[PDB]
Amino acid sequence: REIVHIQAGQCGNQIGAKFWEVISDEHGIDPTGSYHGDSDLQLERINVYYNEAAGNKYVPRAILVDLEPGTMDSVRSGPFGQIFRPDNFVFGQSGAGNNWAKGHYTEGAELVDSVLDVVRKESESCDCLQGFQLTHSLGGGTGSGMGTLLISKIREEYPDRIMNTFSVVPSPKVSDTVVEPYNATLSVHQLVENTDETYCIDNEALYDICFRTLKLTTPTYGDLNHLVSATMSGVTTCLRFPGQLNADLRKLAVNMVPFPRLHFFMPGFAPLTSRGSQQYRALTVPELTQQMFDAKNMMAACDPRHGRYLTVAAVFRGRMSMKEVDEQMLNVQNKNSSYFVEWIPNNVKTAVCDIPPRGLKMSATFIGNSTAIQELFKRISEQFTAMFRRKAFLHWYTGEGMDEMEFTEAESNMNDLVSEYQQYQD
Amino acid sequence: REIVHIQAGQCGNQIGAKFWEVISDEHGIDPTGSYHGDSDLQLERINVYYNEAAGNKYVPRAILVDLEPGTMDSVRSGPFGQIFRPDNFVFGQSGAGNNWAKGHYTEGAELVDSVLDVVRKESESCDCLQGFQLTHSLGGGTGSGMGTLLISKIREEYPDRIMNTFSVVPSPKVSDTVVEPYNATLSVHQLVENTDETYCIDNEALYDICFRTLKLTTPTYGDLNHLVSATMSGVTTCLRFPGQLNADLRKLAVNMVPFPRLHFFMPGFAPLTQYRALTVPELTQQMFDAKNMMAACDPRHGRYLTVAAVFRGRMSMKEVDEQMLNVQNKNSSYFVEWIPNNVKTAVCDIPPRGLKMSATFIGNSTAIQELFKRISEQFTAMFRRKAFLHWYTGEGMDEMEFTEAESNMNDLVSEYQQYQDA
Amino acid sequence: MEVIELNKCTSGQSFEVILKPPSFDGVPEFNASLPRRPSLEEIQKKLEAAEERRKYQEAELLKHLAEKREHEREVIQKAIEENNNFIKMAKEKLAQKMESNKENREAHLAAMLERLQEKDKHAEEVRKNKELKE
Amino acid sequence: RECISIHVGQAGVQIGNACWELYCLEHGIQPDGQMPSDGDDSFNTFFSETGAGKHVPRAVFVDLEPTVIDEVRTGTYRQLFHPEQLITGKEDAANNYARGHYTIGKEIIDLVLDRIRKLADQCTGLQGFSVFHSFGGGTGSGFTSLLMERLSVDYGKKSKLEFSIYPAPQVSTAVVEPYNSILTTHTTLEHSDCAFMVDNEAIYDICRRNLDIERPTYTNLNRLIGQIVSSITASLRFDGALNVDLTEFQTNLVPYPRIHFPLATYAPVISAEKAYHEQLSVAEITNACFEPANQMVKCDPRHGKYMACCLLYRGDVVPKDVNAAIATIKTKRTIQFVDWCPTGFKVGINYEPPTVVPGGDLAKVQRAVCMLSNTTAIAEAWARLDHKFDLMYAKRAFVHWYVGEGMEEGEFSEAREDMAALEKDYEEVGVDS
Amino acid sequence: RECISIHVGQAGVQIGNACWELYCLEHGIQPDGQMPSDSFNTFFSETGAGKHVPRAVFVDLEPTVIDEVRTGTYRQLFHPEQLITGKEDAANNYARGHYTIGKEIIDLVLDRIRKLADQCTGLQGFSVFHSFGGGTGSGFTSLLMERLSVDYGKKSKLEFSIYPAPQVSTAVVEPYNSILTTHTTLEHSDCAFMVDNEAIYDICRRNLDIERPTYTNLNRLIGQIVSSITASLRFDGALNVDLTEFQTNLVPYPRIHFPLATYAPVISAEKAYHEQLSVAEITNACFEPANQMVKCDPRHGKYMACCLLYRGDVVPKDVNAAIATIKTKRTIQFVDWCPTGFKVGINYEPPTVVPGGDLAKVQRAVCMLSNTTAIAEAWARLDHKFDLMYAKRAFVHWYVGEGMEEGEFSEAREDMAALEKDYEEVGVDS
Ligand SMILES: Nc1nc2c(ncn2[C@@H]2O[C@H](COP(=O)(O)OP(=O)(O)OP(=O)(O)O)[C@@H](O)[C@H]2O)c(=O)[nH]1
Ligand SMILES: Nc1nc2c(ncn2[C@@H]2O[C@H](COP(=O)(O)OP(=O)(O)OP(=O)(O)O)[C@@H](O)[C@H]2O)c(=O)[nH]1
Ligand SMILES: COc1cc([C@@H]2c3cc4c(cc3[C@H](O)[C@H]3COC(=O)C23)OCO4)cc(OC)c1OC
Ligand SMILES: COc1cc([C@@H]2c3cc4c(cc3[C@H](O)[C@H]3COC(=O)[C@H]23)OCO4)cc(OC)c1OC
Ligand SMILES: Nc1nc2c(ncn2[C@@H]2O[C@H](COP(=O)(O)OP(=O)(O)O)[C@@H](O)[C@H]2O)c(=O)[nH]1
Ligand SMILES: Nc1nc2c(ncn2[C@@H]2O[C@H](COP(=O)(O)OP(=O)(O)O)[C@@H](O)[C@H]2O)c(=O)[nH]1
Ligand SMILES: [Mg+2]
Repeated sequence: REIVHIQAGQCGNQIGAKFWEVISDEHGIDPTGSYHGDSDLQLERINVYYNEAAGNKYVPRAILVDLEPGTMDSVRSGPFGQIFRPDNFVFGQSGAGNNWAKGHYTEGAELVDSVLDVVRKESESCDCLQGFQLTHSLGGGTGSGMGTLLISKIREEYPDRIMNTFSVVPSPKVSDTVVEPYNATLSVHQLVENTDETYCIDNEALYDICFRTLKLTTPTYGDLNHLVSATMSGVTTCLRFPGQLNADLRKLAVNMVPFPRLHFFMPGFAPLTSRGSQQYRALTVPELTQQMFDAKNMMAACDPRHGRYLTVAAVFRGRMSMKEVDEQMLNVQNKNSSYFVEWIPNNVKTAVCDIPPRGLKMSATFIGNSTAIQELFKRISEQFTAMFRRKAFLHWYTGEGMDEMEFTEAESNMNDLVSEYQQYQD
Repeated sequence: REIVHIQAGQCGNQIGAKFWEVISDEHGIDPTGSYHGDSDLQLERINVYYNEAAGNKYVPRAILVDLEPGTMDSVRSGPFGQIFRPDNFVFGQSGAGNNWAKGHYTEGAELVDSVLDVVRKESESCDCLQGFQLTHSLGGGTGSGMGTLLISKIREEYPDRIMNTFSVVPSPKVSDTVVEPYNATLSVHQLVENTDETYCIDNEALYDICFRTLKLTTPTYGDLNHLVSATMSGVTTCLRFPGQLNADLRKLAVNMVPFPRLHFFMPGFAPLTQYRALTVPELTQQMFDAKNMMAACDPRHGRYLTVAAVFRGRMSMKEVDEQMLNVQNKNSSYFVEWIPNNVKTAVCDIPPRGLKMSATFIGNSTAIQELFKRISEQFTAMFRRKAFLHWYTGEGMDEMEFTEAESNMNDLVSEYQQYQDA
Repeated sequence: MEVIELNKCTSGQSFEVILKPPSFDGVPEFNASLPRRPSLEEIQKKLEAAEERRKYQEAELLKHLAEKREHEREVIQKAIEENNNFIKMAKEKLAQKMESNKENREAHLAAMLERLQEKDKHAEEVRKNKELKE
Repeated sequence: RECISIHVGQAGVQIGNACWELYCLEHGIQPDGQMPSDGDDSFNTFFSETGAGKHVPRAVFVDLEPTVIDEVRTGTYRQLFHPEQLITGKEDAANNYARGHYTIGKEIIDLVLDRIRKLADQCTGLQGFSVFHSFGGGTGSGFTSLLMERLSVDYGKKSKLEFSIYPAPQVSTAVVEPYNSILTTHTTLEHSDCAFMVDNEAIYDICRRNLDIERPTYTNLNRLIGQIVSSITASLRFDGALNVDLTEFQTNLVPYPRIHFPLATYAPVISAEKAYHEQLSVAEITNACFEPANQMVKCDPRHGKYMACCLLYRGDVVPKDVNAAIATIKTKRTIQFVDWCPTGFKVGINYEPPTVVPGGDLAKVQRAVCMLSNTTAIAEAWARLDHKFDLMYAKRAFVHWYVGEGMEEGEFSEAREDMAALEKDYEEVGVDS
Repeated sequence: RECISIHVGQAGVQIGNACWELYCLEHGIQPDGQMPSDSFNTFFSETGAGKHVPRAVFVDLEPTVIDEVRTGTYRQLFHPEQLITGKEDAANNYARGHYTIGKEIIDLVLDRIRKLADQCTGLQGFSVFHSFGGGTGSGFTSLLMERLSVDYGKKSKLEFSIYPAPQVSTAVVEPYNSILTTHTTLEHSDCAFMVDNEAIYDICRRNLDIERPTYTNLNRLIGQIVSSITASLRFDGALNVDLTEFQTNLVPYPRIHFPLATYAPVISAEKAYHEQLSVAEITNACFEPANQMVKCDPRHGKYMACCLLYRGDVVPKDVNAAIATIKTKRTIQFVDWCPTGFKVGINYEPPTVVPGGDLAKVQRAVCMLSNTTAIAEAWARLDHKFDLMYAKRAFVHWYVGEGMEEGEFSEAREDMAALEKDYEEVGVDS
């Protein structure tokens, strides 16, 4: 098939931008220009991620959405700014948000159509559609509330085609607001119901990796982001690249999720961090795997251990041998055989690809549907359950025009999800 | 009288071709041509086997039948190819068969009439008809199933006239298919009920003679057939040849069979496969041998009902009549006393193949049962847990139809076995 | 000894040496029978009732055979009947399983589409609840 | 007066063919034409003098295939009959009485029965028919009986004489032979006035001791029967007492209704090569007359009694000898004359010397004899036959081939059961009180 | 007479592509043109006045695979018409093929194939190659097969199925997919050739000695088997061959029985000069648990029909002496009621292997097709997988989602239950 991409909400935006510019120079694209890497591969599938307009140029099938100017003009002036087509930007003008309510109801619906329509003109343009990947922030409004609407309006116009997100679930540590739970728990309700798959990048791991295991004292929003970026490269790999599989996202659903309740994957990466070393290269492949299936190395605040694995997909990248890899992978599912659902016979498949990411001559990455993920939900609920208790900051949405019962009804959707994951440790 | 001949089913065909060309050059016929043997005899009775068309030429009264081209065009291109009349070939196109069912029901009736009719135009052509001799394979479809139908349609249009066959009953050694029993036992039922006489050439003796007593290590279908061919020459001899008797096939029924149940003759040949010195004692001895019969069977384990034997060459009924007798004494035991003269013997002055001295043997012996009991034994054990059967169930047959043919056979056995009495 | 001369002719002569006479007063009666079969042209009609048996056997075993004959015609027929008769079944239970498919997904669809439609007569009927607090 | 030969049946035919041959040789008949040689008839006994050259027999040949009959229409003698006296049935030999007497016979019986009247239509007062046929064997086992049935219906008085050929294990044809004789001879016996059995195993056997051939050819046998047959008849083709006219044939030979089959014995059979040793004692020819080995039906009348006796001589022979030779026959004899039948010895010298066929086997005989005796012992042969039959029928042997052509099994039990009567009839005459 | 190859399904396609390759090499076909150097007509139709072209159909529901056929040589060897590409949505569930996405293309395919048997004076049947598990060849295959039977009642059909092997396999859902297809499918196939990768792969270890097995690698090996399998009816068809006798000769019972396959001397180049393999050994090694085709062993199960297809310089006098000696050093195991099958098919024609290749010049090779109870063992290992997933609706709702009744599942697996008993049931009688 072939996919298009929605990138909404200040975070979701930087995430996608720092994404776009990492993958773009994997395939050898200049700020506008075309190819500049006399290595051949790259382009077979450049397909899936780039509609290509006049002359050379390559232009990503990407749509930019926000409810305040600023954060787009940070991509426009900056990185690979000159890449995205101009009528593909959808600036909101408007009040920011930073309350779901704003972006899902008031200033939300305000835009919807303007965006909903440019999305149509790009997906109707594309040859046979796959689905959409949207990148957004699960806490705080524009893209927690907008994006969750967006989907609940995509799905509906596109019920055949499938639904993907990278959601950044917020922390108490380098988060901004003490409304976050409200926003996450409101989106997270929406999420569960209309994505066929979602990746959770929890900022908590994202911080924890940055300082607790990467020397870095004051974690930038950048020296932090480059993480998620690099993860996202290595998660999409297969649908971007060679001959082996190619992965219809569909294929990556009905292979990753046993259960309708879209079960969100924690990702995990291989070797990591900023610039100032650990390009040792000597990341032997035992050494790669070991570091990949690690608690202190997952993309969500979660240590598999306290949760068995449902199904798992891991892809390697570089110049090595499935000779060692297929061998190595197996000594994991034994020296770990216990936590790994036996009732799903082959729950772990493994791919190789000859073209490295970033620096790295050897680099893998990991997609993981594990009951372990519940840990993370139970936590947002924990802050929420304790806040909405004596109805704390709430009167802040009551006002943008929501119902009291709507929180509980989203709360005990969550509080179910938990109690289903926990149920599948059977 | 005068006879016509049906040669149906890839085996039945080679058998009849290798026949036709052996007998034809006994009478001195060229691929088309006429006579080329300044010896006189030959032609009196050339009659009985050859209707003769324009100019010289001689053409056999023969009809060729198959449900797939191939095997005729193996005669057409080949031996005495140019002999047979073209609108006498009846190619099937069609699926092969290799299930009786195919050749007796589906692709079978498909052709019937086309053949049945050419047979009519040849028998209505002939002066006073004798009957028909059909050569066919009792195991595997086209001619186990076709031929069996054919007769069960001949008989019916020709109830006066009489019914002959050379049936090749198949083995487990140099047979082809694990269905054989089924086909045989199906035909064998049919056989019993509408032939007035049948000869059994069991491939098992045919093999056993070829290797067990004839040096030959990998038995061809050819270096194998020439056996049956030769036998068939020497079995028809009398109705083809001189003055002595001449044998109305009729005459050869009501002399060979005491019992309606058509009792099939095992044949036996003389020398096989050129010392000449085949003294005649030496001939008889080798002829009335276990290791020399045309059906897997060793008379011993069966008495003889009635037996007919013809000698061929320049020798003397002076020694032969004398020799035959010293058999029916050094063997007197096994030889029904309740049929006074059960053994007659003929001489004829013109040798077959190579051979200056050569005889052959026609044998109605309760011994033959041995062979039927065997097909039954493979069958009885197969149709048991209804093995490959669902293969005919499909072409549209009945379960009970097998049992009803099985316990026809298994009767036949138990009648032959019954006539070891006095 | 005496002879007894019986005729004399152009080309022969006969007699009798009767040698000793018999031991006689006449005697026997050995199938010299008092009812003994003078026979009769009427028994051509004995030649017939034998040939009405042949005409029989022929006509009732050409009957025990057009009998066989016309079962055949019905086996090859119950096979055009076997086949024809299973096309018409697994040919039709094919498309029957295919209305059960376009129909069932017609549901799990426009009933998935159903949820995401009063999620919407709620966005807009509690934005006309924007007119509430303010 | 006159006399029609009927030869139904392949054997009959050839036999006919080969005694008609001898008829000619004897009367002076070049195949085609006249006796043209340098009272009013005498040879007319058998023949009618047609055209104004031709001599032609009073003959009929019937067989149900051509084959045999044709050969008559091929080789000289082919001129000697009318094509009309030569009925060929082109259809289906047979090999069972059932065939002839019923199935295939029905067909031709009319055309035959016809011609033969057509033949006795010339004839100022016919006498009867001598009818020659094979005992066993399809159409002359079978058809012979059918012929004979009708014959008796059409010629009530006029008497009938069968020359039967009783079949011999070695020089025979088919398994079913017994069934066939026994079958015919049952039906046949009530319609024939006297009947000449001829057993091959006796002729063949003679052609061994006498003609010294390891060989016996069909033809061989025939000329020999041919000869006897000459001597048998010919009393009535030459006219000279000792029986001429058929009625003298029962009168002098059968004392009882039951067809009795006289025993035959030709005199000096002797090969050429040896033909110049001759002069055979008018006594020896007689002595060798009473010779088990020199018989005609394999048996012996040392075992049985005699109930009528009959010498037919032929050659330079004045009775004064015969008589002296009878005398000496009786005292060196187990003579055995039964009880109640003074002593038959009708003697028929016949002057006319007995020409034999010129290629031949036998030669110039200046005196020969014939001896027709009815003796109980002729039964022995009936027994040998029955027993064969008996033992086949005991298992329906081939039965169903006749039942098939359309007979009742009951013809069988009821036929063999007639031999049962005859075999008792025979032994019954034996040595009385 | 004639014979249409149908390759549905990505596996089937590549397999096809790589035994059609072997076909050519064997018959003398330069990709484009003629053998310029009937009988071979068994499969092909001699079109134009130059080019030889197969009786072939390829179907898959994405391009990708099929395109590679229209790229590299052999790209000249088909019509673009025999090459159906469905551009749309691969799948990975039977529910996909057999119902959702299949519905779309079934017509256009069902078409072309008749169009193809429209040339053909009396077709014989189709051999259909497809993957056991895996979207469109699990799914569509079954759909194809339904329809086929409706349109060619008599004409018999032969599946070549690839039974999927935990290590060199694709998706979790594979069990569901085979068990699904093989239920529907089994009513409509007249005999079916299972091929299990874990046996091929496993052969390419002991025999080809590659730590590697490449997809292509496996293919050329199956390709070979398939050559020997067929080719009774391509080469020796100088006249009278006709299925119904590969048939008649192998399955004793309605239930589609999947014969067991076993190629003879597989042996690498580098090692190609050691040759002269005992006409006895190729036979002895034929009866070799390790040298099989479907991972299992007939030491455990009984035999109910047996069949040797030789290929090379071979007079029977040997084969026979080599059977004899196979009899006495054997747990031979011939079941009860089927006197000893041993249809022997020597084929004179030596077995050309691919020139780059892996295997080399073989002067004599064998094949051995046997229907044995033991072939069940593999049906068990499959079922059990399924059994244990379904025990928790595992992925069910993805099929239910595209529009199936759950009851197709219980009612499918419950057919295997039947077959699995059927199988064991034949075993050692009274
Ligand atoms: N003595 C003698 N017997 C013969 C002759 N020809 C045949 N026979 C015998 O007659 C018996 C059978 O009679 P056939 O004349 O052969 O048969 P048929 O029924 O009269 O005529 P067909 O229909 O030709 O069979 C056999 O026992 C033969 O031995 C012959 O020329 N001389
Ligand atoms: N032996 C063999 N197996 C293959 C090959 N290609 C795929 N497979 C197997 O086939 C099974 C799945 O079938 P696929 O052909 O891959 O999928 P499909 O439904 O037919 O086609 P897609 O729509 O492309 O998914 C897996 O177990 C694979 O191991 C091949 O070339 N050789
Ligand atoms: C695009 O993303 C990917 C998707 C897949 C999934 C996947 C996922 C599985 C799985 C199998 C498979 C299957 O082999 C693939 C075929 O197509 C895919 O998308 C697959 O077993 C357990 O989980 C496999 C991937 O490689 C590990 C992958 O790499 C990023
Ligand atoms: C055409 O085939 C033949 C047929 C006959 C049979 C045959 C068969 C007999 C038998 C006799 C006779 C009889 O003399 C024959 C007259 O016509 C025949 O067909 C006969 O006693 C026991 O079995 C006899 C034959 O010669 C032995 C013969 O030769 C092949
Ligand atoms: N890791 C990642 N998370 C971010 C980033 N910016 C904000 N967030 C997180 O997302 C939450 C708010 O998302 P944001 O994009 O600022 O809100 P919005 O743009 O108005 O939708 C905060 O709790 C942050 O922890 C970003 O730079 N990267
Ligand atoms: N001896 C003889 N038997 C043959 C020949 N060909 C086949 N058979 C036997 O007959 C059986 C099959 O007959 P076949 O002619 O092949 O079948 P059909 O032609 O379709 O009727 C096999 O078991 C063979 O053993 C032949 O050449 N000669
Ligand atoms: Mg697929």
